[PDB]
Amino acid sequence: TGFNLKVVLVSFKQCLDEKEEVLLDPYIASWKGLVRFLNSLGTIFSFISKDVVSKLRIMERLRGGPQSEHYRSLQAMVAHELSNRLVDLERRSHHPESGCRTVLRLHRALHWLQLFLEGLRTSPEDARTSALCADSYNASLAAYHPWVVRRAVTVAFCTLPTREVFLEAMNVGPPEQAVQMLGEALPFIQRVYNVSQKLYAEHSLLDLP
Ligand SMILES: CCCCCCCCCCCCC/C=C/[C@@H](O)[C@H](COP(=O)(O)O)NC(C)=O
Repeated sequence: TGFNLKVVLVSFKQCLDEKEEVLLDPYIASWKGLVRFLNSLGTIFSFISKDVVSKLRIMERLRGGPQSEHYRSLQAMVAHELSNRLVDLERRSHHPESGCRTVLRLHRALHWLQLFLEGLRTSPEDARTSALCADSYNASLAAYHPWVVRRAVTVAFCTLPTREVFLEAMNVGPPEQAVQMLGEALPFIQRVYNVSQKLYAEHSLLDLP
């Protein structure tokens, strides 16, 4: 029953080393956990997250390929792809699937997840899970999606259960306990997101095609 979300959220701890580099292996591992979380929410969430599975595979290929060492961290990846002109900076052509542009999309998606869970964490007892999901989507990831894609994604929101059931489905006790867990574990995702955001901002990569 439900999903062991705490393990996945806490795994984001492993994504940052002492130098605050975002390590790609744990990043991919944590994201695979998030995909299993999404799968547990139902077929529509599996459907809309196919994009994320595809991008994780792209990153696994790069990390297993000849230049694997250069994808050890997002920092190493950026240095390697920029200096070797392996990133399409203006229009997608010769490197439509660079690690840089690919991780960018994973990162934007991560923001939705963290905003959704944080809204959930602080929600009143009467809040609807569907509204928390839509609101966090439209605040965040929707900005990068064409209106028609937003409509397709939105189909998913009404399939979510009540707040109580959704919280209990995290397998850590009643809603107030699940709330405690999110308070503990969310900071791990937020730190990874912030470090990643600043890295991309620093190199003017936030709008890669
Ligand atoms: C339960 C509430 C929170 C859910 C978190 C959802 C995370 C999964 C990601 C949702 C993906 C949306 C559909 C993909 C759209 C793509 O066109 C887009 C752009 O990638 P592309 O330029 O087409 O390769 N990718 C993203 C992640 O925005």
